[PDB]
Amino acid sequence: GSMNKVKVGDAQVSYCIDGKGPGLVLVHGTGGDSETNWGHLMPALTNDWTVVRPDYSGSGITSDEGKQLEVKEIAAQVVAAAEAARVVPFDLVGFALGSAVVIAIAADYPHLVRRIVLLGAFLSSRDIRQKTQFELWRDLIRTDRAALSRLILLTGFSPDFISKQGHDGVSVIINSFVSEINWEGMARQVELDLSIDVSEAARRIEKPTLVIGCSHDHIVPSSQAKSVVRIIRGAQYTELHTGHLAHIENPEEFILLLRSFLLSE
Repeated sequence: GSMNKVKVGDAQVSYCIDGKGPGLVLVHGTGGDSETNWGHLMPALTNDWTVVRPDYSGSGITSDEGKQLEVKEIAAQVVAAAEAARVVPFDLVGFALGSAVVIAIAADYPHLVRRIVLLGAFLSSRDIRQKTQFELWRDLIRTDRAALSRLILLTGFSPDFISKQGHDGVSVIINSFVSEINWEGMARQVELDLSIDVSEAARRIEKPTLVIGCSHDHIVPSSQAKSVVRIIRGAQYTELHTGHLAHIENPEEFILLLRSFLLSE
């Protein structure tokens, strides 16, 4: 594999390339990065795709000048990494905020994109539940990151999954959030969660689209994913019985959906 960089305006965009085959671009969500969201899946992907994992502003070792985020700029970062990796045309997979970024890329760069998969997806955080939630996340990043780390555990994984991890396993998860999240970057990403609205982009998409909702999702409730499906022409819906962090809780079922939707003729 390789770690690489591409300059995109004021940003030095870090991205991973691994594998061989047609292009698969994986786009992380809020507070996530290429490693924490996808690293554990890699052995099950890299024999079928050339997998490209960019870290957009606020995540990983990607560097920039600290400006407030804009979805078009973030989309351009992902696209620059994919083009530098020479994986055009590619399939796109987005998680949560990264699903809104993938909706922007599929709408505005149609010639680069074959099929898309949107996990834990939303169009905006206009809904009162989401506005309340991400304003709470904003506040806790500023005042109490230990509290937010426990909030994300409790709202981001299914109860039964947490129980299965035990004391030691939950301690690792919590400690990894506290010690490995780029908190200032995550703060910028939460502000984008609050302001983003890719509804108009979604109406412009002309690509095969799979939207994966999560039955227990208490960060991006599955009603949000169903709203994405209604606006994207021909989009298909499927559900994983997990909390928000489906790709962590049920990596195998997630990989099987990617294969079903993307490796099919």
